[PDB]
Amino acid sequence: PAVKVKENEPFDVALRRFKRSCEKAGVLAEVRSREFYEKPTAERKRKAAAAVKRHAKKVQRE
Amino acid sequence: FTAEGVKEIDYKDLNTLKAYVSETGKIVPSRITGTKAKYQRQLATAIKRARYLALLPYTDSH
Amino acid sequence: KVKKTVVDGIAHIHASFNNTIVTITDRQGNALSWATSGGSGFRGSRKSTPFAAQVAAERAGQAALEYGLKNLDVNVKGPGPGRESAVRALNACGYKIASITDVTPIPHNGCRPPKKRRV
Amino acid sequence: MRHYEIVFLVHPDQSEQVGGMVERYTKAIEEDGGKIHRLEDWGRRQLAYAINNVHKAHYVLMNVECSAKALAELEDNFRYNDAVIRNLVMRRDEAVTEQSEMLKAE
RNA sequence: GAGUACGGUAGAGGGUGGUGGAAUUUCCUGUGUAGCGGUGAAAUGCGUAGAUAUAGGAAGGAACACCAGUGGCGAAGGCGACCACCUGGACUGAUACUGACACUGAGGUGCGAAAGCGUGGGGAGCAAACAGGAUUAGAUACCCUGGUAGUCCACGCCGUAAACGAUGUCGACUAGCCGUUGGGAUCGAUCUUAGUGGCGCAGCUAACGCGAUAAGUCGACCGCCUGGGGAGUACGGC
Ligand SMILES: [Mg+2]
Ligand SMILES: [Mg+2]
Ligand SMILES: [Mg+2]
Ligand SMILES: [Mg+2]
Ligand SMILES: [Mg+2]
Ligand SMILES: [Mg+2]
Ligand SMILES: [Mg+2]
Ligand SMILES: [Mg+2]
Ligand SMILES: [Mg+2]
Ligand SMILES: [Mg+2]
Ligand SMILES: [Mg+2]
Ligand SMILES: [Mg+2]
Ligand SMILES: [Mg+2]
Ligand SMILES: [Mg+2]
Ligand SMILES: [Mg+2]
Ligand SMILES: [Mg+2]
Ligand SMILES: [Mg+2]
Ligand SMILES: [Mg+2]
Ligand SMILES: [Mg+2]
Ligand SMILES: [Mg+2]
Repeated sequence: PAVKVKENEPFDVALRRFKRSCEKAGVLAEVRSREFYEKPTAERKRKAAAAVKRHAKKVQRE
Repeated sequence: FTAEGVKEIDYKDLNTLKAYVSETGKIVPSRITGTKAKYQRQLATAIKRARYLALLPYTDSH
Repeated sequence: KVKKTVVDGIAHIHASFNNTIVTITDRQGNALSWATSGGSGFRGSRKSTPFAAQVAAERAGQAALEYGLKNLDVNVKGPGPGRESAVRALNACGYKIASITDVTPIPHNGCRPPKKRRV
Repeated sequence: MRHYEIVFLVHPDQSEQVGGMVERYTKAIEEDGGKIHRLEDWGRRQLAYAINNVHKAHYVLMNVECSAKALAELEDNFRYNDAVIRNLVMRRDEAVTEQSEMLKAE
């Protein structure tokens, strides 16, 4: 995740573009994940719950 | 890949491989590119194998 | 006390969940000036705010004008607040920001992190 | 015998006698009944990261038809040679013989 | 019904070696100067014997980001970096082949998470026990700073788990609709096959609910239950 300031634009679009690039990369999510240790039981449980919610989200569209 | 040919995704075709990496340098999820599961697995193995030979970067930073 | 000039510095913002540390160096990684939120006199809950980071960046930039440094590149690293207020303080110090890069270190598997707090 | 595909990249300082290494390897593996099907050279490319603090290397590709003995001896040559840097051996089932990527750009 | 021979597919199935990149830790060196770290707030702790930060280099160990998915493989336990070698099974199609060669299975034999144990290596991170700081009426806890067995490897033992779908194995029938994994045929659609999911008619159930992956309708064999404690304990055997 990196940007540049090119062709004399204010330092208010470059900063926001950098923020968007960092959000797209997924930096804060990765750091928050490695903040503490998640045991495999908890990881598998989270994946199962997210899958259930994703399927319900898809089905409710129709 | 089902269009005309290519019985597999090779690690020597950098032009095709670069279409399935983000600007960071990570493999693109199949739900975005719309690629089949079998072909997505072939992408993953080819990308890792070419990333070994320094043809593709592990990370944008290095 | 002896003088040395230097142009085109690099400013490293090191932001954690508790503090922020801003360090201006040359291209070779030789630190000229630095500042911190705790050094600005905040010392506590106030230390984890973008205002403290902005003040720290202001102090560091004012220190760094001594050598010149018409230009700074920026390296942000860390998830904490003060991540962006430091940069917008640095430009207002008067430098010409060529680019910003995020250099947060991410393990691929790495060591296991500490156990979870039961709060 | 058995098909193999070897990708092999040489240190840029020695990237002038690579013909010699190719020739000696080919002879050493085809003197035991082996066979060469494709031998491509697209050397002097730029690395995506620094291996042994260099940023250039001389790439080369060869498809061989060899046995266990030739495999082991060639692997030893690559192992104890100092101008080898990196290596990859990729056994497959078909003899591929008609270009891989060459220099498509002008 | 059950097996064999022949092409062909997908896979974190198993074992033995080799090698990668990110990150942490320690150590050496340059710049540089008063803080750093942590918390609900702190304090312990680390710093002017030059810390944290930053740049270059070296050593070592363990886990394998993205791909990653109601995805896959395995009898179960379980199995995610890449390559070579050794090796088991499943799926799929046509032709040929044997001719009931089958199912279940008390004893018995084998595999079996993690913790633990024995002998010998290894030691980055994490962290029982332990020490200190807080909090508290007290706090042998939660919280913070440290930290040893252990976690890793080889061989041997242990033989237990909410070892769970709380649902034994095998075979045959009984409306449908919507996804997905491996693979065939017909003209993107249709059909078909072995898995993996969400609903749902009959039927079943005390009810919740199950509903072709039955807890419906049947057949073959096996294991087990008989009010709550005492107790999965005592004694005896192995
Ligand atoms: Mg912590
Ligand atoms: Mg340092
Ligand atoms: Mg028995
Ligand atoms: Mg164990
Ligand atoms: Mg033990
Ligand atoms: Mg003990
Ligand atoms: Mg020991
Ligand atoms: Mg510790
Ligand atoms: Mg032990
Ligand atoms: Mg039991
Ligand atoms: Mg279990
Ligand atoms: Mg039971
Ligand atoms: Mg049943
Ligand atoms: Mg049945
Ligand atoms: Mg239902
Ligand atoms: Mg019942
Ligand atoms: Mg009784
Ligand atoms: Mg007993
Ligand atoms: Mg017991
Ligand atoms: Mg007894």
